[PDB]
Amino acid sequence: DLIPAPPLSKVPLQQNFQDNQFHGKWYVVGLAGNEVLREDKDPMKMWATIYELEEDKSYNVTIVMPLAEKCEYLFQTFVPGSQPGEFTLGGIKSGPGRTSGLVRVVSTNYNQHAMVFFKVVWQNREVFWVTLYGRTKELTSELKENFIRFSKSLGLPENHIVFPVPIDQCID
Amino acid sequence: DTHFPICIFCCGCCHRSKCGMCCKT
Ligand SMILES: [Cl-]
Repeated sequence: DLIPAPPLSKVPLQQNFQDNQFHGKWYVVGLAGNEVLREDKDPMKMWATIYELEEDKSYNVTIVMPLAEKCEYLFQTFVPGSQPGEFTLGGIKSGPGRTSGLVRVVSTNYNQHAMVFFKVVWQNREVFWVTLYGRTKELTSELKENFIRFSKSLGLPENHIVFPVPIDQCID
Repeated sequence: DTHFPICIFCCGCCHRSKCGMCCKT
């Protein structure tokens, strides 16, 4: 059953966001979403997101995912949005029949962790997820518990909160 | 004329509990 996207007031932006310190590779240490469940029959494997900062302050983004038979590489463009640390996908704005996305860097210290909020307008509904990013594949219990509390504050129950399994293939 | 599919990266959307490209149909 449907969990609505939270109001943007509940999704803070990191203060004094430094786009040139947020660049580089991040591992998805945690993932929570309104359409993501923990799947014990096929537990999510760790994946990675690489942020390349461009001269115009967009990010060219590479997503690296481990599939059974290959490494998958997907590509996005995060274009500067309405606030520092907010981006839209491919520069496409919110519109009443239209596929679009939003990105918000909620919290980060740049050299260890981040939490990032993502939302898309998909088939006339809002789909959202939060990544707990690490510069390494492991983070402290404390940071994971903070991610759990933030995820819950957005209305996500516990079985919508996932910790992808650390692996070496594809993401190194 | 050329067909230009509208696709985005999503965790969810066309596939619950999976992250990948979803294209609007
Ligand atoms: Cl495609």
